[PDB]
Amino acid sequence: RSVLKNTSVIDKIESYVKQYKPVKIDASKQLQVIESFEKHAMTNAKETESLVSKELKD
Amino acid sequence: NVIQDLYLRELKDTKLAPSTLQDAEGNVKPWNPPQKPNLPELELQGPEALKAYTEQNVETAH
Repeated sequence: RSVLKNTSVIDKIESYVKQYKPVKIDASKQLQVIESFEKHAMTNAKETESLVSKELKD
Repeated sequence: NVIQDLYLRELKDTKLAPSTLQDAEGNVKPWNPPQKPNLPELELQGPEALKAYTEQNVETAH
């Protein structure tokens, strides 16, 4: 700011940047899809695991 | 002597000419907003995908 000698715009953009300092708001969308995915995955995983464990001993 | 004459003349008899801040604006890039937060929208919600995926690729692990 002390470089500029036309300074009446550095206060403008300083305050505008610090005003709009949140430039994007948070996203957590992986809490609805991740649990659903995890349920099907877990089910299938466990099914495979138990099935093959049984077969090994058979 | 001549130094004094020059000093006197220069300082006194003319100074800066007009020059407006408004005219300056044209020659500089002005501040503009960072429009859009740019929210991402949830993808693959529900077991619609899951049923599709379980069924769709049946290729077993080898």
